[PDB]
Amino acid sequence: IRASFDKAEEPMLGDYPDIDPFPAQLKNPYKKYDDQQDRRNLEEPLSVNDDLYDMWSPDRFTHFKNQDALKYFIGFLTIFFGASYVATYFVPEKAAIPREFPYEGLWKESGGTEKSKAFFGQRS
Amino acid sequence: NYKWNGPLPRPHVSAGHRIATKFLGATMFFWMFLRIKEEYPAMLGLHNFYPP
Amino acid sequence: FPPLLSQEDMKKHKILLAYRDRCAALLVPLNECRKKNYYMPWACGHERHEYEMCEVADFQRRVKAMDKLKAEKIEQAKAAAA
Amino acid sequence: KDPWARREAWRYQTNFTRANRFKGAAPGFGIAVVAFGAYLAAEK
Amino acid sequence: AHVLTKDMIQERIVALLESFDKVNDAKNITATANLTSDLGLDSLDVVEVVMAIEEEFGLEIPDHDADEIKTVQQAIDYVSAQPAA
Amino acid sequence: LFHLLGHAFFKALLFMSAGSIIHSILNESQDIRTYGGLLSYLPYTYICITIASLSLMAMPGLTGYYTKDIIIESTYGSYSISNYVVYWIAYLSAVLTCVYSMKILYLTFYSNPNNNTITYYNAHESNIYITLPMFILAIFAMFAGWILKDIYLGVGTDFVGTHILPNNFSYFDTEFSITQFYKLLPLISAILVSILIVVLNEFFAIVFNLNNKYINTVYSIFNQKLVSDQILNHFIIFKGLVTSGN
Amino acid sequence: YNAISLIIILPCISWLFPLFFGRQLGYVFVTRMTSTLIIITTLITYYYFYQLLGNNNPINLELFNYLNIDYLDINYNFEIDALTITMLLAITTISSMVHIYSIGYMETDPHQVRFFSLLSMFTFWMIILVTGSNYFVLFVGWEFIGVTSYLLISFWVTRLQAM
Amino acid sequence: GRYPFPKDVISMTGGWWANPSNWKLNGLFATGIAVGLALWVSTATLPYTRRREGITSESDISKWNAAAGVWRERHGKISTGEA
Amino acid sequence: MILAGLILKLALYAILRLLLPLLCEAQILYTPMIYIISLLTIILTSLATLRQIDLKVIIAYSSISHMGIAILGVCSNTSLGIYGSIVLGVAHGFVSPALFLIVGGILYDRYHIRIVNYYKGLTTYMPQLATYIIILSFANIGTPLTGNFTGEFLSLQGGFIRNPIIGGISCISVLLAAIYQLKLTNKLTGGISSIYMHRTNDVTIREKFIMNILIISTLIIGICPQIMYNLLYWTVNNYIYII
Amino acid sequence: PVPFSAANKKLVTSMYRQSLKLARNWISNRQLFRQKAVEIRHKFDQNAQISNPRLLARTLDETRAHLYEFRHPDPIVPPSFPGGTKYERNVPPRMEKIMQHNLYEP
Ligand SMILES: CCCCCCCCCCCCCCCCCC(=O)OC[C@H](COP(=O)(O)OCCN)OC(=O)CCCCCCCCCCCCCCCCC
Ligand SMILES: CCCCCCCCCCCC(=O)OC[C@H](COP(=O)(O)OCC[N+](C)(C)C)OC(=O)CCCCCCCCCCC
Repeated sequence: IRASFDKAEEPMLGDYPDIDPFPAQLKNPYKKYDDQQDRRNLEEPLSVNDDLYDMWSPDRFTHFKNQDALKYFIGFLTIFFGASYVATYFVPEKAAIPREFPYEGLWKESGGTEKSKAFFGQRS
Repeated sequence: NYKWNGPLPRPHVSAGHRIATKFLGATMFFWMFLRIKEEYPAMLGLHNFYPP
Repeated sequence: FPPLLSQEDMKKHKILLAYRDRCAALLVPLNECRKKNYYMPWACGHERHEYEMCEVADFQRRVKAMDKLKAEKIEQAKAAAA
Repeated sequence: KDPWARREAWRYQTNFTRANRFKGAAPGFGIAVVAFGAYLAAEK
Repeated sequence: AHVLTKDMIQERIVALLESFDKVNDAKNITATANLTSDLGLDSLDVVEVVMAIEEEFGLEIPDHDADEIKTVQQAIDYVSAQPAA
Repeated sequence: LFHLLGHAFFKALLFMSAGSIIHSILNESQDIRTYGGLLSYLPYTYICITIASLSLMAMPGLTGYYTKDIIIESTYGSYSISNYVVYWIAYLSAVLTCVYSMKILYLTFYSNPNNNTITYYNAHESNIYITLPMFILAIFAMFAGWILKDIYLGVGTDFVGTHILPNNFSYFDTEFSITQFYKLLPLISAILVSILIVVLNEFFAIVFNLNNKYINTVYSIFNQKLVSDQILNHFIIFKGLVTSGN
Repeated sequence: YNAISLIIILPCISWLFPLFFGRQLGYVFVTRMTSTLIIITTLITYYYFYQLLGNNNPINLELFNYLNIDYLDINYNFEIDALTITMLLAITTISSMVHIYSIGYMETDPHQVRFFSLLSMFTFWMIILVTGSNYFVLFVGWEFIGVTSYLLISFWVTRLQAM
Repeated sequence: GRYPFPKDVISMTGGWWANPSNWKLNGLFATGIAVGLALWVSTATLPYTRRREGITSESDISKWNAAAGVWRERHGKISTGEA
Repeated sequence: MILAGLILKLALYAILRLLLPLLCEAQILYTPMIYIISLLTIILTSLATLRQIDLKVIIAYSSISHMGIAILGVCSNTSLGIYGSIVLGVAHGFVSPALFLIVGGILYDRYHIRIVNYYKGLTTYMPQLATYIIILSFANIGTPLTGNFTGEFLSLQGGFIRNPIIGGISCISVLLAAIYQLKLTNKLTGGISSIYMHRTNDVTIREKFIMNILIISTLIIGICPQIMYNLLYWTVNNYIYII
Repeated sequence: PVPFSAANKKLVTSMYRQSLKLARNWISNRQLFRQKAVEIRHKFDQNAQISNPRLLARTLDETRAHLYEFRHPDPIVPPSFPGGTKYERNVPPRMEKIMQHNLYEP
């Protein structure tokens, strides 16, 4: 009932007991269940939309809030590509010219025809 | 494990392990010294190839 | 630098596309000397110092070029204002 | 000030003192300086 | 490998509590000695004892049985039930 | 390709040194916070993993100098002007490469002990099947970068048949146009920060163990994989399962 | 002596025989079987690298046609280039050290017939990822190393987090 | 560890700790089959291997470039570089 | 088995035999409705597989997703897609009834209930069934050398000729067919052997004799898809209308 | 919420366990740890003279939130225990006879 999809299934159930969905992972492990593997007593009512709250369900972290976590991830993505873009204005220039090649730019060596000399050839 | 509260005894390694350590460390610092000596102007950045 | 090769000679010795310039003449004994040995670092040091030095002499004219090409940038920047 | 006073003795005894924690940090150094000195003097 | 026994657990917990300083005496310690009453420990000193018990054995325990181990024989019979060392 | 080659001989030795110091504990634990002083007890895996770490931080004699620093060099020598940014972008990573290798060399070998003491009584080494591959990979991770530096690096080496566009080829530029400062600076500051981490661990040690509320939110960000495992899991996987239930 | 089919087929032997004859041979024999065939794979590829330093021409082989329709043929072509032999002496050396390293590290592991099968298998579909001479065999090895990367790190099927 | 295991289940890769009593005998069969397979495959794939460079002559390639130029000339096809 | 291996490939045969050679001009106006419908069966029905409590229903929707790949190879009006859809029809008809022998064949004979939630830890007491779980699943996903990938590859390529944006979107099916099949495979294969489950027999001689036939007959097509080009090379041409 | 009793003791012993554990995983260098543990001890010893229920509950949930701030990303788990890495490597299979399903074979 916590999530917006669990709320959206209230009018379907008619005889279903409608229990509180709680993750199988955030139960403690030290209580001795029937199923130590999945943290579940033998006859325990499964939830509306169980397989998101299974042990085989996703990992479901519990340290940050997911909204905060979204802010911190996009914050690192912003602080990298903003700083690396601003730092292209503070770049120093090169001390050397680009090097050069003979034979009118090696136009003939990388393919080429006399009419076709524009597409092939570098730095005459 | 006689003295839980006492100081710990000196370890017993066998002969082969400790001579292997001495061989590997000797070859490491020796090879480092050779490659620093042979490439010292190149590895340091000396004799720049810029024109005067 | 040594003399530039002919048109055919680069095709004969199978020099890579980027290794063909006015300094490529010392390369065609160097790689062959490398093939005589097994590309080993202690062997064949003379000709690689030669090719290196030919290329240092090719680098200094590049630096002198790019030094020259900065002067008229300043000159046109002073002349376009006045 | 220390309820477990004599507990953390062996954290700092002669096995784990400041000199023995850095004892064999460079095991072949004292041999390699000698052999590199001999190679420096024998290359000429 | 290395397999513990009962007397090993015994000598480790006795030499454990002899290192601790808010005990009453180093001489009145038994297998059956109450940590709270016989050793003169507080509500909160016995928890630090349990913390050292679980650090020094490797094994970690929940709070469901952290108060269960009131006497020393109960701590030993606890720790010899776990195959971790 | 040369870094891909020498990198295998780094890493396999790093992994099978870490496996040897995990296997040499009664508990077989993996947190570095629970190893302590293992220098006098395990000298063989010490000397192997310090071959590994000095290779990994590109120290002058070893294969790491030949295989890692010249990629940092080629950022300055390229013809695109914007690739001077990736010099410092790739440089920062080398200083950061030193600061965890000193963490793993200090906190499991040099520091005060941290386990119970049984694991210090039963600390020993493994038979011959764990010793001998570490020996051979140590030899390779020392010598193979100088031996094979004339086939992949070299100077006019027609060995691989890759066909660089000669308008994009910048290796002849990045060997010579490097001044003394930009080549000296990685080697030097890699060494210097590698001493600073050990000294700041051993003498002062309050710098790394502050209880700032602000620095530790940052530590908890970078501990949890730059939160992104949470991001990928909650915003894509879990939303994917929910919209497959819709 | 082909020095390609001994590079290819020999870890194929090292995979196929630990599974087919696993229960018959047992773990003590598969420790030394799986290792030494990768050892001799490894010392064939150093020798081929030494020869390839002599002249720069590779050997390829050509096998049976996979499929041809219009404008399209796909064969099983395996070619050991310079770019191939670099990675080849990387992965054979690293693998042949790991096959020896996991004899003493796994000496109390039960299921190490499957584990040495799986190590030599991951070696084999790397061996045909690297040396294939079309983008198809580069897909073949690319997927079967993904299949092994399922089957390897989920070695303890009992553990939840490994699965 | 050496925990107990059920001996009734029959795997193919061996089970938990497969160490049958005649593994020296079966090792001989396994090495015989492995060496037979390796030698037979290594001799069978000998004529399928060729040498990369130098398998055809230069004159063939020059005249195939010539025939390419003939066929290209007859259809009136500009160079890709020609615009 | 006879439904999913034979009744489904019949309409793959009937879109060739009935439709394509007298509806030649009515299709090229109207193939980009077939691409809509085939894509959003691949996108939709291979995404509803994820949330399925029953174990036979998953292999049912797997059949839907592969038959939705196949009919965008037929309706390509190109030459690789026709042969790719035929090799899909001959290889899915091998790999899929083997999976129905795994789900309602073996496992329903042993435990008579087909809910997924009871079934974990199949390895510890049935090793030589967990092998048939894995190699037959990894044959269904479209790992190469199995004859499903030759068909998936050529049909995605033929549907990439005809309209490349629909082929680029439809290429995601390799992912979407891996997701549910490997999620099922690692739920069944791994974990501690379940509480609910007494240990029953190993997979018996007949339920291996079926399986190895349905596995070799995929692997031969996966190693050589040309063993049936001698039949099909006229019907690769008999259905193209690209003038 | 209540003075000296078992219901307050079980709570504050649980919180003291958590306050030592959430500094165990938090720093290295045991010297600094056993220092910090002595002053955490002094924080519990200093404020344990409260004689009303209300300011007791105020300091109680305030230190519950203070302990809730300094949580750690991965607590130090021993490996054979369910956060650890040795957890359930080879669980020994239970001894079971073969339950049969077919009259005919097998
Ligand atoms: C722009 C550049 C693009 C480059 C990439 C950009 C980033 C993309 C990142 C997302 C893609 C990642 C691949 C998607 C598959 C994710 C699979 C997965 O992560 O499964 C893991 C999950 C269990 O893993 P976990 O519990 O975390 O393990 C913890 C171990 N201690 O196992 C599970 O149980 C999960 C089962 C569900 C799997 C996910 C289902 C949704 C998949 C989304 C695909 C979207 C397809 C939409 C198609 C629309 C086309 C119009
Ligand atoms: C197991 C690891 C790989 C082992 C490799 C062993 C190589 C042995 C020598 C092969 C010689 C060869 O295949 O010859 C190839 C022959 C004929 O082709 P060709 O035109 O004469 O020659 C080709 C050379 N060209 C191109 C230069 C001219 O076609 C075949 O055989 C195909 C038979 C396929 C049968 C159906 C597949 C059955 C697989 C079922 C598995 C469960």
